[PDB]
Amino acid sequence: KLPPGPTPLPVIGNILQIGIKDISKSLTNLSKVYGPVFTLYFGLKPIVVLHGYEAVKEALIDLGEEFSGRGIFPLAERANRGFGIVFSNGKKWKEIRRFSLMTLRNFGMGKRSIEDRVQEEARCLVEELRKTKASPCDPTFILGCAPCNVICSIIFHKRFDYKDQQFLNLMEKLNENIKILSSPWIQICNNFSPIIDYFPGTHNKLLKNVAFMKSYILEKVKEHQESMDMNNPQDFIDCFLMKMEKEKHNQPSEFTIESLENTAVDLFGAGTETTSTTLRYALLLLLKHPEVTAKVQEEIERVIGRNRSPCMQDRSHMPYTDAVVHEVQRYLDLLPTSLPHAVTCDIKFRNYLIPKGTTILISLTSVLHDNKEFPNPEMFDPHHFLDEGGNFKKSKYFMPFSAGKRICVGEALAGMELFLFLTSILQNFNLKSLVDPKNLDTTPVVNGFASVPPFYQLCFIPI
Ligand code: HEM
Ligand SMILES: CCCCc1nc(Cl)c(CO)n1Cc1ccc(-c2ccccc2-c2nn[nH]n2)cc1
Ligand SMILES: CCCCc1nc(Cl)c(CO)n1Cc1ccc(-c2ccccc2-c2nn[nH]n2)cc1
Ligand SMILES: [K+]
Repeated sequence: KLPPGPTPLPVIGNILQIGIKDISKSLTNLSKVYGPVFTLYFGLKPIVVLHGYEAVKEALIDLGEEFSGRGIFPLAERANRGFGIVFSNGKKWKEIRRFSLMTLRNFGMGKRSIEDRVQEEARCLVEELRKTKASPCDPTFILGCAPCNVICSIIFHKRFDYKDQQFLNLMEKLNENIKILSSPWIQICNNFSPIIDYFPGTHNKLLKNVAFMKSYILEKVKEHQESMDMNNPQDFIDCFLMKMEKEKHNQPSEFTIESLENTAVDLFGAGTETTSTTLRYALLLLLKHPEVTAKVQEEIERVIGRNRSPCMQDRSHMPYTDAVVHEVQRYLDLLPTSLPHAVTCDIKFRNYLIPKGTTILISLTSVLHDNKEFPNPEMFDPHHFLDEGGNFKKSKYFMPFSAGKRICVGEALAGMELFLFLTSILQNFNLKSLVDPKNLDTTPVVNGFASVPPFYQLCFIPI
C-alpha cells in the first residue's frame, strides 16, 4: 500500500497539523516518528515524503526515471506555470530540458563563453561597488542585478547598465512576482482549493508581470530573427531559433516561440532569485566570521593576485574558498524541500507501492543537515568541506541543487556566479559591519518554504 503516515482527518487530511511556518522542521519532526518514508495528505492528494540520504538517493538516483516527474499544484495552472522547464513533464520537459542543458554548456552559444559573460559581470559588480565610495550600503539590490544581467546576457546577448530604466523595470516585476510567489497564502493555503482561485487579484498581478516580460522577450526575438547568422549563434534565443529551423518538418513540435518565451521566463525566474539570495547571505556570513573572509583573501592574493580577474581554473588551487562556497549553500538550505516531484508510473518502493502520479517531496534539509556527514550541521563551518590537511573534501550529501534527472539546470551556472562574484568582491574589498560582528543574526528567516535573509548594511572598503 502507501507508505504509512500519521492519520489524516476526513477531507482536511493531515493539513491542520503541519507547521506552515516551517514545514521543513515539521517533516523532520514526523520523520522522528514514521521513519524515512511517510505519507501525508493535502486535502486529499497523497504526498510521500522522503527523508534522509538513503531514501532520497535510491529514489532520485536509483529510481531516477520513475521519480523524474514534477509535482503539479493548482498554482501551476493559476499562474500559467507549466510551460517551460521548471513546471513541465513528459516529452515537453525532456526535450526542452535537454536542449537547454546543451545550450548553457560553457561554450554552448558561440565563441563567447558563459564564463566570459560572468567575468564581465563580476567586473561591473565590482565597479558599482566602488561607486558607493565605502559608505554604508544595503546590497540587496545590486546583488540582485548581477545575476539577472547574467541571464540577460545568456538570452539576449545584451547586458544592461545598473541604471537602465528598462532593466530596473524588469527587475521590479521579477522581484514582485518572487515576493508574491513566496507568500504562504499563495504557495500552500491556496493549493487546498483545487477548483476555486481565492486570490484572483494576485494571480492577475502575476500574469501581468509575466506578460510584460514575455512581451519584452518577444521584442528581442524579432530583433534576433532579423539579425540571424546561422553560423554564429550568440545566445539562447539564437540557439532556440536554430533548433526551430531544425524542427521544421517535425511538427507538431515542442520548440515554438511560445515555449521559448516560457522557457526564458523560467530562466529569469530561477536564475536570479536563488543566486542573489545566496550571495546576499554569503556577505552576511562573511561579516559574521571575518576570519573566514581573511582566509578566502589569503587564498585569493596568493593564487590570483590582483592584476587579473578570478576565473574558474583558480577554484582547484583554492580548496578553502571552494569549501566556503559549498558550506554557504549547505548551511543555507535555501530550498529545503527542493521542488515537488511526482512518480511517472506505478512503483514499488521499499515495503510500499506508490501509484503513478503521487506527489513526492524531497527533504533536502535532511541531506544537507545530516548530523553525521556534517557534525553540528546547524553551524556555519567550512571545515565541513575540508580534510585533515585542508584539502577539499567532496560529499555525496552536498545536494543544494537536488539530485537525479531533475537536478537544477543552473547548477554549473550558479557555481560560476558564486565563485567569481564572491572572489571578485573579496579581491577588491574588505567588508565592514555597522553593529558588532558578534551581534547580528545570520540564521535564515523562512516562510512559505521561502528562505530570506534579514536586512543589514555594510561598507565595501577598497583594498
Ligand atoms: C544557488 C542557486 C540555485 C540553486 C540552489 C538552485 C536549486 C535548484 C533546485 C533545488 C531545483 C529543483 C530540482 C528538482 O526539481 O528536484 C532547481 C531547479 C532548477 N533550477 Fe535551479 N538553482 C539555482 C540557480 C539556478 C540558476 C542560476 C538557474 C539558471 C537557469 C536555475 C535554473 C533551474 C531550473 C530551470 C530548474 C528546473 C529544473 C527541472 O525541473 O528540470 N537555477 N534549482
Ligand atoms: C482583480 C484584478 C486586479 C489585478 C491586479 N493588477 C495589479 Cl498591477 C494590482 C495591485 O493590487 N492588482 C490587484 C490586487 C488586489 C488585491 C490583491 C491581494 C493582496 C494581498 C492579500 C489578498 C489579495 C487578494 N488577491 N485576490 N483577492 N484578494 C493582489 C492584487
Ligand atoms: C517576471 C517573471 C518572474 C518569474 C516568474 N513569475 C511567474 Cl508567475 C513564473 C511562473 O513560474 N515565473 C517563473 C518562475 C520559476 C521559478 C521561481 C522560483 C525562484 C526562486 C525560488 C523559488 C521559485 C519557486 N517558484 N515556485 N516554487 N518555487 C520563480 C518564478
Ligand atoms: K480583489
